[PDB]
Amino acid sequence: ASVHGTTYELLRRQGIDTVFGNPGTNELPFLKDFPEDFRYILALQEACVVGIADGYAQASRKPAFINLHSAAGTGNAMGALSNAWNSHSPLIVTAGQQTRAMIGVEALLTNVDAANLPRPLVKWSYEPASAAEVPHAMSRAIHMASMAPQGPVYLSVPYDDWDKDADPQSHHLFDRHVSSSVRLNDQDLDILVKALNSASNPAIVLGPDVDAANANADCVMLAERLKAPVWVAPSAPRCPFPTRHPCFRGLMPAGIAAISQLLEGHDVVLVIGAPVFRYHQYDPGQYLKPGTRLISVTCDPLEAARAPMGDAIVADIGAMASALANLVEESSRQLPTAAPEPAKVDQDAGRLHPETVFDTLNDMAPENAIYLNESTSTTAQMWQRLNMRNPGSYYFCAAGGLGFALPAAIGVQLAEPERQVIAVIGDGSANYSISALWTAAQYNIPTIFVIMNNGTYGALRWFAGVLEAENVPGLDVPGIDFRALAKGYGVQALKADNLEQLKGSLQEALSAKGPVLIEVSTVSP
Amino acid sequence: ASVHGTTYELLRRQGIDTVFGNPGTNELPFLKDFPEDFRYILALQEACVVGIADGYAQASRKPAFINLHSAAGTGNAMGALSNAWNSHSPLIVTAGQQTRAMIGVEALLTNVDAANLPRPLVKWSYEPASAAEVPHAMSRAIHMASMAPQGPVYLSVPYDDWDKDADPQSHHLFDRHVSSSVRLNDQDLDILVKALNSASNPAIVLGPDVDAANANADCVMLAERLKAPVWVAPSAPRCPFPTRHPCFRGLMPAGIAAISQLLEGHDVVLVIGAPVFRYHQYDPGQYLKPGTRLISVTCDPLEAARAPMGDAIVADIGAMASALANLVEESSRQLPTAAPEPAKVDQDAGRLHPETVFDTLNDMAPENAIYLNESTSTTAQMWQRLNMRNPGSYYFCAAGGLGFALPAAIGVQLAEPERQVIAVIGDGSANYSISALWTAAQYNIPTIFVIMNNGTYGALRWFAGVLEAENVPGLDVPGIDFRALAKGYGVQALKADNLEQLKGSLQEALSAKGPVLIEVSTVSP
Amino acid sequence: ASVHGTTYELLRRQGIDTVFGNPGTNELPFLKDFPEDFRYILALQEACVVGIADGYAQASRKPAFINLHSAAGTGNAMGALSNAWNSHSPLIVTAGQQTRAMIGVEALLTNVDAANLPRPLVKWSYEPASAAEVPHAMSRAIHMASMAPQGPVYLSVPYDDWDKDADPQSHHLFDRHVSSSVRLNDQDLDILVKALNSASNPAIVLGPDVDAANANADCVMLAERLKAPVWVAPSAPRCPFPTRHPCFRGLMPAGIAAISQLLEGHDVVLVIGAPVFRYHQYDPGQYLKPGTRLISVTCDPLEAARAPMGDAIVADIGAMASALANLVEESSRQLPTAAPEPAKVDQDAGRLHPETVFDTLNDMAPENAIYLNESTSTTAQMWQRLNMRNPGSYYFCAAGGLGFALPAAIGVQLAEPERQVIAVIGDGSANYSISALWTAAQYNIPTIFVIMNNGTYGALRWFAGVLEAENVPGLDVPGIDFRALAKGYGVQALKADNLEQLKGSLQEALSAKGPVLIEVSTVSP
Ligand SMILES: Cc1ncc(C[n+]2csc(CCOP(=O)(O)OP(=O)(O)O)c2C)c(N)n1
Ligand SMILES: Cc1ncc(C[n+]2csc(CCOP(=O)(O)OP(=O)(O)O)c2C)c(N)n1
Ligand SMILES: Cc1ncc(C[n+]2csc(CCOP(=O)(O)OP(=O)(O)O)c2C)c(N)n1
Ligand SMILES: [Ca+2]
Ligand SMILES: [Ca+2]
Ligand SMILES: [Ca+2]
Ligand SMILES: [Ca+2]
Ligand SMILES: [Ca+2]
Ligand SMILES: [Ca+2]
Ligand SMILES: [Cl-]
Ligand SMILES: [Cl-]
Ligand SMILES: [Cl-]
Ligand SMILES: [Mg+2]
Ligand SMILES: [Mg+2]
Repeated sequence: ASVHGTTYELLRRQGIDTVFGNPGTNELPFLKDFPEDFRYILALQEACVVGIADGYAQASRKPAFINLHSAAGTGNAMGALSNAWNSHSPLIVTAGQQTRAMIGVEALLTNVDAANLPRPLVKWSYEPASAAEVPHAMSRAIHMASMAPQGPVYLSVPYDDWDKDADPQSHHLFDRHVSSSVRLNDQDLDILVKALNSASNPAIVLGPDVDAANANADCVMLAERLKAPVWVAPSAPRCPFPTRHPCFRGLMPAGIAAISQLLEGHDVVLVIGAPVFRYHQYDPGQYLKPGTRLISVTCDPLEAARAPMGDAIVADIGAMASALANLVEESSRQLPTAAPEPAKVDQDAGRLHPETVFDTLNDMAPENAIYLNESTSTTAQMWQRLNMRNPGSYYFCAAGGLGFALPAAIGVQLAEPERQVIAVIGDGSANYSISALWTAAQYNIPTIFVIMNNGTYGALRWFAGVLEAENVPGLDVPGIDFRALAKGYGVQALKADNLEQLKGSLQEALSAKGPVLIEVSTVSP
Repeated sequence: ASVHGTTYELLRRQGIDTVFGNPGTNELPFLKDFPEDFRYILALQEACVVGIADGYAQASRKPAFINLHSAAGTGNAMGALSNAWNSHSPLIVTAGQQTRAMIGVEALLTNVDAANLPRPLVKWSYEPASAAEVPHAMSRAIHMASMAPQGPVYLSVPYDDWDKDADPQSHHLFDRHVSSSVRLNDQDLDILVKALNSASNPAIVLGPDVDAANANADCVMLAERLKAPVWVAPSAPRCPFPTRHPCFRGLMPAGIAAISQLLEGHDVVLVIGAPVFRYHQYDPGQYLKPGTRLISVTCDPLEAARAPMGDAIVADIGAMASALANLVEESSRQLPTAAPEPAKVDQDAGRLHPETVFDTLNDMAPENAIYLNESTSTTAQMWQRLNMRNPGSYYFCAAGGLGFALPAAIGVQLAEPERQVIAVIGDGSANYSISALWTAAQYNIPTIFVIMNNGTYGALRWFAGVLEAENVPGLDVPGIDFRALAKGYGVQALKADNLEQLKGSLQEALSAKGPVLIEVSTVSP
Repeated sequence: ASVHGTTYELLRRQGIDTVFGNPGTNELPFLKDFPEDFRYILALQEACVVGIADGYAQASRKPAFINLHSAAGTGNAMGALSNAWNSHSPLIVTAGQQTRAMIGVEALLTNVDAANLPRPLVKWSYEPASAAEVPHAMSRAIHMASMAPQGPVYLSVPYDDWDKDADPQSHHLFDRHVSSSVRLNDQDLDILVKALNSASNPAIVLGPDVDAANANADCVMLAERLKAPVWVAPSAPRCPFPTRHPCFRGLMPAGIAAISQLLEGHDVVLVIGAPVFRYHQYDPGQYLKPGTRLISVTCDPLEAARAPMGDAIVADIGAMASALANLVEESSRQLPTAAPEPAKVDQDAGRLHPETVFDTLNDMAPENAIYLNESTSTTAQMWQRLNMRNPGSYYFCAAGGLGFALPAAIGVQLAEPERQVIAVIGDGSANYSISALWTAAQYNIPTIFVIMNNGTYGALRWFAGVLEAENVPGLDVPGIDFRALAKGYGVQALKADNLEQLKGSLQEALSAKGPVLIEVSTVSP
């Protein structure tokens, strides 16, 4: 067998059937004779390729396979990899290298010092020392991406390797099964359970790895048993809990002092599937107030090591959430009372308040909608105004890197064909990966894109206020016609200048058979 | 509090009380006002410092703390770090950096691009961005070294940081407890147990992480229950099983074909705490023969990813060995029969056969002796001839890097003051870290060093035979007087030119109150 | 032709005829059939191998070729590479890698992520992607080490590559000639010359790259023409000027304030072949005083970029020194007056003052002696007391990394068989690379080693005073018998407890036919 044949067999035997890519010369010998049971999803720039693959992996809860062109293609994707690292996305990033005989001279298309290029944003990065090693190296890539803590990996392959003879012993790779589905030993788990049972006022904080693990329902059971309020850890990349459940308390402010104040009076704070903590603004103070102790369950040693406070347990989130939910006592305390509905913001017949947009989405969208957020100044109101009952209902660029939501929404929609995806994206953010729209059109992936157009980088105006910064250039983005951009890439386009038009546009978008972009005129901050 | 005071408090609160070091200017502000509850162990070169710390960590089963001088000191230790990486040794390597104000100009003693220096031989490598961050960075170093899979880490600290004010919020670091003591979830563990119970001819292969976990006794119980032969995985850095137990089958040959042949007819091979596999010689063939399947339990994702065959489970070795030993059925198969005693090699009144040396050590040493091996051509015979009943009884440079055993034997002896340490070291290997002898003398650490003097790099002569290599230079090391070297560093020295003298020298060494070096004249290969 | 044959032909055609090494399994296929026109110089540990090669390269003013064993051997040499980086030593460091078929599994002896291991201490680091690329990669290594600014490079080669067929087109590599012998363009050189001619009180500062370029005599002519005082830049790795020439003003103090004070009143300061500046102690103040401007000529862009003051010209030191010496006007100012002889320090009949040792060396050594310095507390007095008339007469560890002088003195002596090498090494420093002594004995390289034995790390005691550091551990090194260590490695040993014995020992050492170690009892600091 050839390295080509053996590698595709390994991929299919490990559950991979889709290649997200933008092709190039070094990759042609990999992509030729493309297997009929695989699909290839083309995107027009590599940030888009990786964003789409990332949304697909996160929603599908399995690895996604990517093929990029050498150094330039890999480089175009590195902002996307920054998000993927923070979301623990299992991405297998492959890139083609020059033919081995031309690497030394650094011919055009040579990826120099290739394994170092995507560092430090990958778990593992490698170029094999021979063609026959390629299937083994691919096996390593698959498992490194897939083992807890999941994350992106990188494999560079010289283009002449694919036609070479494979090692017959590579067949042992095909059906390898690697598990990291582990939980704390019985003795120490009993100690933890006792501590939870004995807490007088426990609180629970959940991060993105809960949703990645589909541990949401177990966390609901855990919170109900403990009669404990539940927050989402700050800078949330996913939604780990039903947002109208009586225990839900919303998104934590991303500040040191704000969080310790919030947790004051809680004797035991159990954090599951989150870093401790992904702060954002500089809000100095106490990490925790006296009387509060913290226990973190995380899938990631790097998270456990860097937490500035608390104990930690490094284990699988799914396994730990299930064990805890089933072992803790039913507390006789009263179940927390549900948060009140948010207020309706006054809205005239002109430009839309973001609050109005979210209220209307919540009114009109199906109960199993999936939202993405890259509308950076409106995140708090989005979290308060969307009822998200189900797992996998929310995605936000995990490293804050813009250019995620537009392509990721296409990948999520591909992963979840029966759940309507609605990406709410600011006018500034929409540009970073604008060309991703084309992929939705070409493959008829019916994502809805809601562009919040206020003409400015609103979040930067806000932070400029906080940091007390005057005379900052480059904050405004006037003169972009998003309907024309959508037309450019073949996506149906609508425009909503007021509430009447917003409702009409959403009605038409929800009924449409393909992707739709709605440009919404929102109020200037 | 100062960064100095806070950092030493963090260290003591995390169980660290010993600094292995070779000092320099950048480190003086760290070492000044050295706490009276700490000890400092000086060695004369950094390979020695790290080797001693490594032996101490491996034997004590806890992290060891190291302080080296900038880039040059760190660099002198990098061969030692290669071994530490392969043995999963929890080493906290700190090095001093120039004062922050002189880093930019690259004053003498500036460690340039410091975090990159020890890569790729460390789990984590870092230089903090401010003085107040130092205690937090130290906390990260402690936990990164200590979490499974354990390994060396590196922290560089500008010398002016120590006197600066610490963050009062650093107190939250002091008592953090981080656990990776995890095992496979119940459902999947039950599946594994069933597979073991159902095997018709199981075999067990154990690696160094079994001994690191003190999982030895549980593995004995597991092997007895399953009535299974037990091998030690190739290139063994530690001994994970009693070598005269009836199930014991010895050290596996470090070859692909040799191992698959050995395992032929075994339907399920359970590997615990080893890479799959640390082959050495190139011995191409089948990874496994038809009819054999392999299941690996490893603490290290990198091991699970790169195994060319078998299933894998990434979990704590102690927790997994205990669970398996206690859950499996008692097989009604007959317990394996003990291996026969090795033959006595004919020995005249002249130079010693290595076999004679090992037989005599086995005859005379206490039953709780601890051996180290850096006699590279005699490893197979050492493994056959020493009865090692207890855990922690054997160490061999895990990456094959010479210069380990001499200093490590001093660290092991420091860790285990009641167990006589006997390091068996070739004349070639003895030189790499010869200056370590001084530390044994100065602190009166009563390690016994047995130098196997055959005048040559014997293992290289052997491999030259295998690789069919003629006219190779640099294979002979004549003209070294090891008694004089020992005298040079203050260690009592004896010489054994024949068996009578070997017995006499061992009797005197075993009775001595300090370290002793015995130069043994061994037969040329 | 084989890769082996082609690579050795490339080496000999590029002037390389000596391999400094410590062998291992991965290197056997390189070292087999070792060519009869090459020599192999064995050392017992890799810091020693590289130190010897480094001294040889620096003294010979040509590249030296090194062969080390995989990661562990490379790692043992990394402290040595820290010095080599700072001295711009042209070192070609090769290391053997596992056979390509066993790299993926990480068999014992695999150098993982090999090219990253010696970073950041090398100019170029590489592992070829195929056997046929090896000669080209070696060509790159040769030229990268040899081009200005010279420095160490690293090449890792899988052991199975050597027997493979070479590319016939590799013959084009054999006679390539690469020049960096460049100087500033005529127009701008005329401007510089004018500025020098017009200076009212110029000063000259010279660094190690002057001696590396053998630009010493041209700098003498330049200083005489300009009637300018000449200093050696701080932390000096080499001696660039005759130390009794009337213009010579000695070694600059390694402090910011000290240097600006020294240069006060000098209107133009011309620095040649030095970083600006290799400060050591933290001595904050003005980089230059008002009225002083600085012009640096350096072979190294990294030096030009990081200088905190002055203009810079990046060019070949030999070419620039020659051009300047021949173009500047003869100033009518009076030639500077020679520094007075240093005072004789009172000396009783007991332990030796370092000053006495240097005065006696100066009295007795040949006028073409070559000195090395690793006696860290006595550097200032050494510089004042040794008349060094000739180029290539002084070496000091360029990064301050101890373990340089002992092996480097052997390499220097090998390079300069007619010039008596005398290495003055502290008792502390002597241990780092003590095993290097064996190489001097084996090859009968008649280096003289003068061990300054004061029982302590004296320089650290001094800096502890400056940094105001009390209760520092690990500063004393009692109980080392250097005569026994020398005997251990086959080197004739003498001991000097007083001046009478020092003179007698030096007389015997200077007359000896082999290497000699003299242990000198020096006064405690
Ligand atoms: C790739 C990238 N570039 C720049 C930024 C910085 N950034 C953060 S928020 C923001 C503004 C985004 O504006 P928009 O999408 O219109 O949303 P708004 O803030 O107006 O709600 C920018 C530019 C970033 N996070 N990522
Ligand atoms: C730091 C380092 N340098 C070189 C080697 C290569 N090497 C492997 S075995 C060996 C010979 C050791 O000789 P000795 O200790 O006398 O034992 P013998 O082989 O004679 O039994 C050498 C040099 C190595 N493994 N590590
Ligand atoms: C590899 C390395 N380790 C540690 C140091 C720090 N250091 C600088 S000077 C010094 C003392 C050397 O003592 P010795 O050679 O006896 O000379 P003395 O200072 O007594 O004159 C030390 C340990 C260093 N520069 N390099
Ligand atoms: Ca509503
Ligand atoms: Ca906006
Ligand atoms: Ca016996
Ligand atoms: Ca030997
Ligand atoms: Ca004199
Ligand atoms: Ca000294
Ligand atoms: Cl358990
Ligand atoms: Cl479970
Ligand atoms: Cl010109
Ligand atoms: Mg990079
Ligand atoms: Mg490195």
